[PDB]
Amino acid sequence: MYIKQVIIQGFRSYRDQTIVDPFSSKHNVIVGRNGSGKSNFFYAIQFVLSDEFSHLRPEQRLALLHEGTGPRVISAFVEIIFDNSDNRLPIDKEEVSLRRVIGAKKDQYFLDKKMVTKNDVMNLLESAGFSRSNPYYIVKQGKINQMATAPDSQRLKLLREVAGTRVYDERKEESISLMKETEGKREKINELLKYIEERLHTLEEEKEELAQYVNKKALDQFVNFSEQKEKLIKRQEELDRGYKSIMELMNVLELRKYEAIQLTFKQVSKNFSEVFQKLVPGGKATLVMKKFTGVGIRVSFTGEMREMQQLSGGQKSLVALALIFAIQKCDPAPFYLFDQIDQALDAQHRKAVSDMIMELAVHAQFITTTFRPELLESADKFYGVKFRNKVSHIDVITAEMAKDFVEDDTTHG
Amino acid sequence: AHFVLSKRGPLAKIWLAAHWDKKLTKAHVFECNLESSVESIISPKVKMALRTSGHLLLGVVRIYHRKAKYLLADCNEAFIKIKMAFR
Repeated sequence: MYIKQVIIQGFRSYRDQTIVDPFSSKHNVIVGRNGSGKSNFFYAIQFVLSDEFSHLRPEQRLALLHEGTGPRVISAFVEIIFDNSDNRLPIDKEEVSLRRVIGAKKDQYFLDKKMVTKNDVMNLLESAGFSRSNPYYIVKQGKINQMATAPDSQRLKLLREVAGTRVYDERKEESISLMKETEGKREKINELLKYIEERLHTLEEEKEELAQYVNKKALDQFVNFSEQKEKLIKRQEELDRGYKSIMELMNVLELRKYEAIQLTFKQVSKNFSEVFQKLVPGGKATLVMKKFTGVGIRVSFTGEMREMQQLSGGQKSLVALALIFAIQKCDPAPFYLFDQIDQALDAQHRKAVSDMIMELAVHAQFITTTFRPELLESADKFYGVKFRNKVSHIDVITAEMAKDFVEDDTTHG
Repeated sequence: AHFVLSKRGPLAKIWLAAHWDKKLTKAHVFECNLESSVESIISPKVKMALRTSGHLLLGVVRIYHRKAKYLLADCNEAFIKIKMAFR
């Protein structure tokens, strides 16, 4: 499962029908002048796939329409076409298309041209592994800083939720509510089997009263009704077995609640050390559990580790990013969107992040932007955004155009 | 630890019940064996994350609720059929 193609129309700067050339299953990198509409390109994808765009007030919906110049736009859509070869989307198609259309008072999703609800789209992506509990299928500078400058309690809340504490408690509560509702259906079921048994007793003894010598149909089908009743019983017994299996399951899940969470934390921390040592060769990083109350970071770019508070600029950014990478490697995803995650990094550290994407892109798709040429080295296919008449366009370029453009562009930092 | 198997395996229909039960059919619900489903959750090949077990729990309970729904419907229809055959 990866993003095979994107089509945008009327969305922010993308006034005209922009049929983006189909992405490589590996690393796609987008370059272009500052303010030419690159971040708009990621917003268009997040508009379809990201849950933070799922609820849009009518004023928010309208602010996504193109208001660039002439005939002010009244409708927009974005379409993701997924490759579904590994059948990760529960849809028996090789290609799945997901379009969201907005207008003055329209906000409609379409799955292979058929209308579906927002919950459908959420459940569709949840069952493909895209957890609303994981905020890092898209990474921007906003997220890296939010991580780097977060209270240790916030780090804890985030890792708890990714481990699944909120999901679990929510599914546990909905399950209970379902069990008790089912518990009423089981009683009504046993009532009806008692009533049926009643009539089988009435029937049998009218049947006997006539043999010494009520429609004949009931008497004709007496053995049929008795056979049917046992088929119902066997299914009723299947429910009783299932009730017992559920009780065990609920009990066992509750009893492994913490060692589950503790195993997700031990994994993220183990990954945080591995990710960082690979980005800063000859460095040491690790998570720390506090007063639980919080989760902190300790790191040494050198044997004496300092904290996140007293850390440099483009080092706090690199460490935070290294943590995000660790959580990602711990709850992986088929494709990733990086909007200028190399922005605050030294040339050396951008080169290391580039080297990491090189290997990751062997097993997941990446769609990234940058204004610095390190990440261009790890790329497989190149796109340039051009902006003229307040209208964004996007076109495939060669690697040399991408490297040349990035080198002597002056528009960024 | 989180997305085990890409599904179409043993817990496949459970995972589907947990997310998009719209696409879960009466044939699925009937042929789902709740006790071997629970068995492969309480002791899987790889330990699975609290998030994954939480979904699957709802998967199992949702299929179980649909079995009851059908059994109830069928019992009401069998009881009506007998009352009708009397007349």
